[PDB]
Amino acid sequence: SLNTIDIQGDILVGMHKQKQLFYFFAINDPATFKTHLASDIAPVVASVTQLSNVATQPLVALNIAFSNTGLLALGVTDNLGDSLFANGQAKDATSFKESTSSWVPQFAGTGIHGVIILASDTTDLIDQQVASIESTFGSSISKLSSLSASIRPGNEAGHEMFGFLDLIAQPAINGFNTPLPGQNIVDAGVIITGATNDPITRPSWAVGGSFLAFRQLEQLVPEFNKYLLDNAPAGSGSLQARADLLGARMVGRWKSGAPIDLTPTADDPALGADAQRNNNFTYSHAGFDLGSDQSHCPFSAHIRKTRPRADLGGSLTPPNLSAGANSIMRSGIPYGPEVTSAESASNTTTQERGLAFVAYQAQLSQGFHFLQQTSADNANFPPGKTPATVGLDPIIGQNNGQPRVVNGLLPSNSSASLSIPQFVVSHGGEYFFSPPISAIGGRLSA
Ligand code: HEM
Repeated sequence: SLNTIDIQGDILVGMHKQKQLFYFFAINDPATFKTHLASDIAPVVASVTQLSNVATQPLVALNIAFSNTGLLALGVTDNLGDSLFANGQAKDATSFKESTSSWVPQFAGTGIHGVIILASDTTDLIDQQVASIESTFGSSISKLSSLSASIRPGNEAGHEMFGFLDLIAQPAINGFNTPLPGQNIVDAGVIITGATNDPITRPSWAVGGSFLAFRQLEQLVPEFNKYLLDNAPAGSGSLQARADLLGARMVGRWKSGAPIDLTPTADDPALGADAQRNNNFTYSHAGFDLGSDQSHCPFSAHIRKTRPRADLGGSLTPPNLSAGANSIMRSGIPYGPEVTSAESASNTTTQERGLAFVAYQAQLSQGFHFLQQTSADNANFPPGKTPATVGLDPIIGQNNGQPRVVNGLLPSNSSASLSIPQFVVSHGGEYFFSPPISAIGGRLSA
């Protein structure tokens, strides 16, 4: 059975707070650090059970995860069963056709030992917790870098910086979640190390944890907006409506959350808002060839790249259950200032904003790394299409800084190709292990 009292809350349900801070640290003195890990951190680590009850939301929700070098620092030399985690994300950068030369320097190495995720409805409360941690740990912990993040304001709450409603679609864990129409249903061990049908043997103390892939992804919002206007397909509606259609073709959903597969020519804001309906699709349509039909949703659309559904086989009617092992739980949150008037007017980014991307999975090679390398960056994925060259994911696909060729986006002609500049720019990140809560004051403090 899944022991959710022992699982850190961000993994399965998110922090449920307006503000987050990602505090990236080194461990200078493992003896003193361990003492305070047990006494000061472990008691305030928020569990899935705690965060799932409206009566037990803490003022500051706190989670903590460790990199490979952070575990080594703590004298933990165990094999957690994940080569990508052990090697660190910087060594993995080439797999995604990017260079660490573009990264925040602190990420371009393995000096980061962990991340504390602090979440609260105000930054003042976060800052107070940080001050407390720095006081009680002294120099045994040291801040290397940090990133502040926030839910976006007003009617954009829950939307990412490009304006799209986010975190709609997640895997349902069999026995834990009540599945929604269309939602994939997966074994707990796809997300939680050592849980049901995780095929990789783990250290005993690590059962109930998950690997956290962190990415600092800058978004070029004015540039994206202008691109859509400049490349809007011809049609009867306003120019902006036609630009909106192109954006929806790139993401696979309208900004409202309505999936284009179910409403291919216009938004349906009521559909987007309804969790019982907004995921109820497989990409299959009777009387259309799945291998060639891009009239409902392009093969290159972001969500189709990241959850192929019927493109990888399985049921043509909902729920499609394909590629469960390639599922990730997402807890990303936007960062940076809102787009200013001047930036919008000049169509030019002058301040850094984007997504503090957080993905959880039990195997990095099957989750984040797979989705980036085998799908988003792969012009021939999904397989079996006609024509075969799908092109890259227009949102996250990478090709060493060059414009991405993306096919199928234009409804009038599925063979029409666009060469699209990057609108998402990686500043790097790291792979961490979020341990079960018992390990925090247990093995890791021993
Ligand atoms: C700044 C970068 C990104 C932006 C703006 C973005 C935006 C979005 C949006 C708007 C959706 C639709 C909402 C939803 O279906 O929940 C979505 C879905 C999703 N994204 Fe991204 N995303 C980004 C990065 C990534 C990365 C790096 C990955 C993985 C390598 C990823 C994986 C997914 C997955 C798995 C889904 C759900 C697919 C499904 O289950 O149908 N995203 N994203």
